[PDB]
Amino acid sequence: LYKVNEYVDARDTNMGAWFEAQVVRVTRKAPSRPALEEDVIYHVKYDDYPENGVVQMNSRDVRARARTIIKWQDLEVGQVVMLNYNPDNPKERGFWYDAEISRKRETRTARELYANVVLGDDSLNDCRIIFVDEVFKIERPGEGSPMVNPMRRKSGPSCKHCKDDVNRLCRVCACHLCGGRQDPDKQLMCDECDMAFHIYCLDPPLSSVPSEDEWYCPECRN
Amino acid sequence: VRTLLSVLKDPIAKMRRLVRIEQRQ
Ligand SMILES: [Zn+2]
Ligand SMILES: [Zn+2]
Ligand SMILES: [Zn+2]
Ligand SMILES: [Zn+2]
Repeated sequence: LYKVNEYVDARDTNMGAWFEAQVVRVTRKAPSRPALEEDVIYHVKYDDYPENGVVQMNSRDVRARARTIIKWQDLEVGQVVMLNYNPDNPKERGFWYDAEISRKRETRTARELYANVVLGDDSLNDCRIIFVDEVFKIERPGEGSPMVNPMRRKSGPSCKHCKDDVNRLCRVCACHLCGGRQDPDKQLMCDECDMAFHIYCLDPPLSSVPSEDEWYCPECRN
Repeated sequence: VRTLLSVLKDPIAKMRRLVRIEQRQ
């Protein structure tokens, strides 16, 4: 079983995407049915989604962090791998999915990869994969070696300006005024420009979050 | 009313925000 502090991937069952995570605790629950193995529950924190906090996860939704990249030339059809895709904008970078390679081709213009991409619901067949050099071998149970040297991956939603670095201020990511990431619960989101504002950084400030439908910032006439 | 925390939780919404922000004008 995966150890405490072990860097791992964790699968968001709503969307099928895999996410860098770190094991915080391991709870071993006893089986409901005879001849069934004990149920390992992993409590995990997300590397770049700490806001979610520690989450309970089933051992099927957790596997050893992805370490090895398979090279273009080494990819063959039928292979199941983890690769990047964006269901909102396939040209642009997105999230990390498990997919079965369906078509591989090399034109004079560029190298093309297609795979069936597993999402929350089901597959998505013969998708045009564009990050062709960032195709990860899925770490198989049993084989490998604990990752206690994190192999980070470039993920879709990053900020161009602060690179999501939590030790930098940013007036894009975070509060538009101070650029601070603290008390995000007390940061109103403009319903027009989608900018964030601490309640206390507003002038005049607010003591708590308004209970109305929409909220606009000053610039957006409020 | 919507908060940054509620966004930062939803990985899609998080990403969708960034685009709305960067490609606006
Ligand atoms: Zn930023
Ligand atoms: Zn502020
Ligand atoms: Zn605004
Ligand atoms: Zn910008």
